[PDB]
Amino acid sequence: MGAQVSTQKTGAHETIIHYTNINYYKDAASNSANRQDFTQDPGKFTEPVKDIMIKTMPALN
Amino acid sequence: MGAQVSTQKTGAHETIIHYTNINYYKDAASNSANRQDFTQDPGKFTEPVKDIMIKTMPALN
Amino acid sequence: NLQSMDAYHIEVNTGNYQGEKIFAFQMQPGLESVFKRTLMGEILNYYAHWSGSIKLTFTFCGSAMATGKLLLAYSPPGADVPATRKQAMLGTHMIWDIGLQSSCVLCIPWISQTHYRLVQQDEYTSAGNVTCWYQTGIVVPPGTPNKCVVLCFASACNDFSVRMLRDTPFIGQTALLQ
Amino acid sequence: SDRVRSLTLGNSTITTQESANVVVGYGRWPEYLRDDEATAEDQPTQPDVATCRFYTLESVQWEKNSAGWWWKFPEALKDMGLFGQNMLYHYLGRAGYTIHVQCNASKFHQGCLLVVCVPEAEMGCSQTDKEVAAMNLTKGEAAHKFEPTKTNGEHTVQSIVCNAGMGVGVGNLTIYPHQWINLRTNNCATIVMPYVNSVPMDNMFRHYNFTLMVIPFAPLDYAAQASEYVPVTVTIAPMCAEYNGLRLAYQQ
Amino acid sequence: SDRVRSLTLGNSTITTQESANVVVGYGRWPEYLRDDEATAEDQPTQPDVATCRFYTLESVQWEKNSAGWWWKFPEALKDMGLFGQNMLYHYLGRAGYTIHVQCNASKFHQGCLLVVCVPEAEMGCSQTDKEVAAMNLTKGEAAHKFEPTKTNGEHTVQSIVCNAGMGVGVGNLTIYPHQWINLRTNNCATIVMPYVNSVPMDNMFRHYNFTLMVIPFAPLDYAAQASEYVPVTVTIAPMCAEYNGLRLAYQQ
Amino acid sequence: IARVADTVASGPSNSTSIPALTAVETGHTSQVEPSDTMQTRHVKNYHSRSESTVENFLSRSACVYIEEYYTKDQDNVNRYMSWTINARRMVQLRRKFELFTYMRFDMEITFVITSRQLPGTSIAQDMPPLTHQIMYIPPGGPVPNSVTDFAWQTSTNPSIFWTEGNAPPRMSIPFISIGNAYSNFYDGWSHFSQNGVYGYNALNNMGKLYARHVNKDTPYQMSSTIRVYFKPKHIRVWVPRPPRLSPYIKSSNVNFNPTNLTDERSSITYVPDTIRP
Amino acid sequence: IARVADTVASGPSNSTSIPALTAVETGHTSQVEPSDTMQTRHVKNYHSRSESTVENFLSRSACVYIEEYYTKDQDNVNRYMSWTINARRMVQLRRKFELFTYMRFDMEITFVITSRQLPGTSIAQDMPPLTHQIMYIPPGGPVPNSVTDFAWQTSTNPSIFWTEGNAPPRMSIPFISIGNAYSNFYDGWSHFSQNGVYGYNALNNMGKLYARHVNKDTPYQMSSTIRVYFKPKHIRVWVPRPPRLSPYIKSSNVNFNPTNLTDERSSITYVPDTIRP
Ligand SMILES: CCCCCCCCCCCC(=O)O
Ligand SMILES: CCCCCCCCCCCC(=O)O
Repeated sequence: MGAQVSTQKTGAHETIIHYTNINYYKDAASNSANRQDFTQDPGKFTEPVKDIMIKTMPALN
Repeated sequence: MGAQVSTQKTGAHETIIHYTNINYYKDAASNSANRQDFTQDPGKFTEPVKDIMIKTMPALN
Repeated sequence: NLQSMDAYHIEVNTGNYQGEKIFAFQMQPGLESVFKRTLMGEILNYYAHWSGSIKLTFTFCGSAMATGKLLLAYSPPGADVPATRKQAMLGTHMIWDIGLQSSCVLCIPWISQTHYRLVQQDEYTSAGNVTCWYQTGIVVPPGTPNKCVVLCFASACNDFSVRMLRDTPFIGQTALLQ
Repeated sequence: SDRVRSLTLGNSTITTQESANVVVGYGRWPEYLRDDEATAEDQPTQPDVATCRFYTLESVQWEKNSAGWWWKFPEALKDMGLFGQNMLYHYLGRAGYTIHVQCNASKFHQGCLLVVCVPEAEMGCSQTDKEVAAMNLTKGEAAHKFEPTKTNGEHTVQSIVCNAGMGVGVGNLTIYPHQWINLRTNNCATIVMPYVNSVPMDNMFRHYNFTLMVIPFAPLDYAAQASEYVPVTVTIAPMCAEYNGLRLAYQQ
Repeated sequence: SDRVRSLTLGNSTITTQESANVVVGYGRWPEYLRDDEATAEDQPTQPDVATCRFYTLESVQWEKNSAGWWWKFPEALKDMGLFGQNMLYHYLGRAGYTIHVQCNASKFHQGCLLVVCVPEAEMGCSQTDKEVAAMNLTKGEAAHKFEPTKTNGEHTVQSIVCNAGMGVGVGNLTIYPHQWINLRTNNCATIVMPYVNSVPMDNMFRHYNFTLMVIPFAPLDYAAQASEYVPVTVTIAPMCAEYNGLRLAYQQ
Repeated sequence: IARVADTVASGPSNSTSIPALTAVETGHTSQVEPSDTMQTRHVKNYHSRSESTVENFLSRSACVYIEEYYTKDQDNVNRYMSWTINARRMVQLRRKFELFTYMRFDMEITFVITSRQLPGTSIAQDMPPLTHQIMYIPPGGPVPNSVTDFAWQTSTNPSIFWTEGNAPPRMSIPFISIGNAYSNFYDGWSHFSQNGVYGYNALNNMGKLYARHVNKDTPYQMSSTIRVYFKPKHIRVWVPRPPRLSPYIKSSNVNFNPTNLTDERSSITYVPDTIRP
Repeated sequence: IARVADTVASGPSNSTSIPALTAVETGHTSQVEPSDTMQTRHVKNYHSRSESTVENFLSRSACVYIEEYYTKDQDNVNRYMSWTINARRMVQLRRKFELFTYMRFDMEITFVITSRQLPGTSIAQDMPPLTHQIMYIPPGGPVPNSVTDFAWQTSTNPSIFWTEGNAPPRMSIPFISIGNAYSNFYDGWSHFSQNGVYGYNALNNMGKLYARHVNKDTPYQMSSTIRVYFKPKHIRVWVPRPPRLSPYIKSSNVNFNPTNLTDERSSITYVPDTIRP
């Protein structure tokens, strides 16, 4: 089938950890949640300044 | 098996979106609806004229 | 006229009628009583969402001797309905000149904020109004009618589309038929 | 068939099934001001579709005794949508304009109008000893009309047609961009006027770039029971509208 | 020196010798609507320099007991030059805006303001059992002010500062595009807001895209003989202004 | 795939091109678009007519019938159901099917059977789960005259046995019509002498459907209500037509009462003022 | 993958580097870390922000509504449910959604329907399993006015038929909003004259949801309680905002009562002594 093997979340016996998935429905809205999308970009809220500010330097000068 | 992978309808997280299907019954009447047949030809009802009419021109002349 | 062919008749007369509004209505393809029952609107009532432009074709049914120019305007939501020709003329309009070509199309462009609109249009998803006026007037020779009929046609464009499947509110019953 | 024509500017469209070609100013077509001809250093504003669209003015009635009418632009469009708003807020302006005069009758009516665009149509006063008042030269979209006889007004314009209120012969106005509306063949008249002036730009309230005159040379006539109401509507659309010198709106 | 900065939009220019960088919305800079995101089929109008310029609103006085102020846009600019004219004549609008709040004092004065831009700043009513009136939400370039105590008005906004009239904590407003005006280091605050909405465009009279709030966290203070008049002026300039749906002006 | 047409960017115009002018007399529907009568901007329209498909439109279970049958043999209550299959007794689905003259498709039939115990003073029971039997009888097959008729042997007729509590019974059926397509409208007669039956009933004959309780008897009177649902799939439709305007009166013909073309209003120029600051 | 930043080993310092000094006036949040203001040791941090994802945060079924409807037609008890869909009547889920201004996502809807028999002196029954029907009616569709209205024919409106005992009914729905994203806050009006409805209700319109018992009638009065659950998936959120501080009063607006910024305490220097040997 259109099987798609992904990686499972670390277990309590770490340091065959993968699962299989197949969509049965025609609408993408039927698929399960995307609990594995780990994107980040705090810059939008933490550093929305026009002029890049270097940590080790004075904010104003 | 006789699996057949198709494309799913766009989801609310666009811009692995495919599903698998296998028929289990011997009669085609048992299969699911054909919700993905997008054919069109309005000409039958909107332009059933014998002489092609060019938009940018006079209907009669 | 709810049960006569006069319901489709849009009279136009000879003589001074400047400042007079020939007709007007809202742009609710599925809610407006004017479109509510047309092939177009009749289908929209099986859906809750709609989008696209509309083609309002007007046909002059007067005599071959009658002449005239009408101003077909369309005003997007936001201001009051055009009370004068000047106000209507400020919006998307089409000056139709009656002649050999009987029909004239007034394509109402899809100028909405959102991509779709509800067939059960509310003030939020307002579409605007359409008002018709006399650009000049209807001049006619002697021995010729002074009142003429102007039919109106409505249909969707190649950019039209419905979206939310629902049941039409134009059919029901109180018990199984027999 | 060159009889039928269609005009599209902005959100406006005009239709015709009985036109007679299209006169294009002095062979030129409206165009924006070039850098090698500009003077105003500030970057101009170009509303485009916002101001460059068809504006219909108050219709006029053509009667068996009508002597003529005249409008002055861009003044006449001071209260027309955004085109008029830019005139108020800006010191300098520049536009093209597409004049489209409509007037239909029937194969049983007769008459002939003369649609002309007269650049710098400086007019004279009724009383040669006095001066004229702006109020008598142009009054918004309201048209001033020519009279078949001499006028007497204090500061009125010498409306006597034969002299077109300019001290010249009406039969020679054909030297300006024009067209006729011979009811037996016509139905309207279109003229595309290019920006004509001795300066790249100019104020639009203080200066009346050109005057549109509609003078009938063939009196409107018809038989009994024939529609007696024959209106003449004027529609004009600015082209390549540019504006400079933005400031507080001018109080009319 | 990054202290000094200059802003130029249209025929307007702002100067500063004591700024603190420039906050750019949510990392985005104002941009015109793309074809793959547009809905309105009609060609939009872009006055550019005509509407995209710095508009200064009525100044406000900062007092030792001032609790704050707030403005709602684009509504607050309904009577500002041509930007307001396009709002009247058009059904749809879209703009960027460059908020620039000015407020100078001296090395002997003290205080700290919080200049913030709150998208969809839906506010509550004084009387939780009733509703609010547009007149109490935004009144042109006239600023509404927050109160250090609870309000009682029938259809008034709960001006009590601590809740910012939104039922939240004022100390958390820092999650919105903002800057502070700490008199001992600042002199002004600039914020470039990009078009933020769940729709490509929207009406500019019916919808208040964002609210500008200036709330002081450090009370204005000073000694005797020290200028007691400390005004706070707000200047804003639209960016990438687009308009659709041209029709008869809306009667306010 | 089923995407909608995009709008080409259009600019000023002044030619002999007359896309706005036409003549409906030809029976031709104008193919004009906004860009033809005004200045438009380019717009990449991603909208899709995927839900306007005749398949997605008609492929949805809709109730077509409903009858009640009792368990005990008291009074003149029917202990079994009988039904001459057709979709003309439920205005909703009937109106959709009638948007087209001819139809061809397979169909998914679902049954929603529910029971109850009729009111009473002393009705303390303990009845086991009720099992039902739905039997389809194609035209000509023997019809049962009782809840114990030999016909319920279902020797060759398709039949379903369902017990309450479980998911509603379902099963698909092909294209039964003896014609090349189902007919929603038949402007003809059953007899060559132009008389007898007129319309639908003149040719359509999908047979009958019977139901009953397989349980012998209940201490106290109980009744069950079966609801039949139709869901056409693998659809094909021909010759579209004006939607039903007048309310449905009979389920055997198209009789109707002169109905209004639409709702009324003040005047042709009436438009409600919704802007009042 | 979604791992956290490690701490670089830092040693003594004595330079013109001022990572600790800054100016909040810029609206810039300091990006300092322990290693910048002290001597730190290297630490391979394996922690992950996998559960802080907007997906994992909002993707959890939360109750959004609850109503009760009876079986028998006695007194003025509603025999069916009606509901103008929205998530503003349950503070819990409503507060989360309101952490962001705009949202976009598909959704999994689950229904928990439970029944009961109202108290009485003589209520001995034997009612078969109760079957329910939940029908979604998008804006404009015909609304039923009784438990026997024709609207329940579900000709094209999505509907579910569930019998007690089985797993709670469920079904997914895409992104309905006519806009490019759901709006939790709308600082505008419904009318251009700046009046009428203000806020959420001014534009949101997800339609209505109706429920009922498909069973004809019960000997003695019984009632059922339906609980609707929402679980957004394939989530997208924009413009974060200050969490709700004041309690929710109305479900149509953001009205509130002046609430305290936080709990109180003795003094700014108050810290409980927890070390008392
Ligand atoms: C086993 C049950 C068989 C039921 C047959 C139903 C056939 C439906 C045909 C509908 C015809 C029409 O709608 O024109
Ligand atoms: C078939 C049932 C349909 C229910 C539609 C629910 C839509 C929920 C939308 C929530 C909008 C919001 O929270 O801002």
